Amino acid sequence: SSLENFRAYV
Amino acid sequence: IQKTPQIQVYSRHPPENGKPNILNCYVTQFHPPHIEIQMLKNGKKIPKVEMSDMSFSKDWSFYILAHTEFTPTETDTYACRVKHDSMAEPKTVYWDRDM
Amino acid sequence: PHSMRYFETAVSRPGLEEPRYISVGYVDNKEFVRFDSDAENPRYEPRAPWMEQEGPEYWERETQKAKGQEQWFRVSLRNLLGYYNQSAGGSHTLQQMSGCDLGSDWRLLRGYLQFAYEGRDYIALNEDLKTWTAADMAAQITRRKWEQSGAAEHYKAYLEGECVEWLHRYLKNGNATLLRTDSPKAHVTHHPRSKGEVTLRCWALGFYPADITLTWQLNGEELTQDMELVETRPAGDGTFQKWASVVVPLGKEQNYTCRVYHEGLPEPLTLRWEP
Repeated sequence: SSLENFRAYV
Repeated sequence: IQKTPQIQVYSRHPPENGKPNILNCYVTQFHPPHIEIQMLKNGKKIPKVEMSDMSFSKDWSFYILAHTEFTPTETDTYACRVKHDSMAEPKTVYWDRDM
Repeated sequence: PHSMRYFETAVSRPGLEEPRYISVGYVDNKEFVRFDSDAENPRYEPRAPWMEQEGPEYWERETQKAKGQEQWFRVSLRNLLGYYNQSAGGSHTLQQMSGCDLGSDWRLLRGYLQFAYEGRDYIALNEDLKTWTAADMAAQITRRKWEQSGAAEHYKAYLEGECVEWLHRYLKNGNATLLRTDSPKAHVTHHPRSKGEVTLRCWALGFYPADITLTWQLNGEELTQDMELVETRPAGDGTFQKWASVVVPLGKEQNYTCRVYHEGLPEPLTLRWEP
């Protein structure tokens, strides 16, 4: 099950 | 910053003249991902060459496998031609049945 | 030991606003799923048969996640242009590795999260899953931003929960494929090299998994230095190939022996040049 990244960008 | 592909050319099964086989061209250790690969019989581009999906390994560098049906013979030559930005010209690597 | 990993890549395209996004999942180093934004219908696809056991909801939920990942990498890619004062046009790459390791005690050994820009380390979540290691000045900007926002708590929660759970599931579901071996088929060849000297090459073919050891020996002693070892390569059918060669005096080949070690071998093979 893949990860959804935290909504803070690089 | 750019990385030069490493290239191995080799058959799936041990080669026997006259026996249908699979030729592999395995390209690793490259960046960026964009690359052009041709497989050649007697210096002529082979039409149906299957290209694996692109991946990358733990050191971030990309890899891909090209393959085609081929029947090895005594006189026919086979090669992989690889065009990548880390190189001034396309690198051609001959299949050697001993490798 | 066991592992799950997702390897993601977004590539910036000259003349287009959307990046090429590709995501590949692995269980124990074997690709099991895949998403490519270039496909005709962009969705996650099974890449190992034991994944057909998942119903349409799974693929729907996974596909939805990827469209979120597409946008995240798109924006981040745009941000990195600023940090490095990089020109318009150009192609640029952003990559992500994430996942977990399980121990022999099937317990979470470690979680992973790493990013690279232009094929080089950018930022990484440290083993504690609390701190960040920035590789350069621009990554310090991202490290500080992410400390100030509690980014790490989100990733930590994924790595210790969802990742572990599904890894157990996949290991159960794909048990008979994942835990299989194919032991090497091995032989020795003999070739000309130079005046009074020959190469002995020890082949190992058709083997799985990829991990293997080939060694050569003369007079009871290893030849670590003195031997050529190719990089392990896929045969194309799920199996792998490797060889190891030594340059040998002509007439003294029988004195040399090759040993092959692999999980599918209870006792290691002993091979010799047979004229």
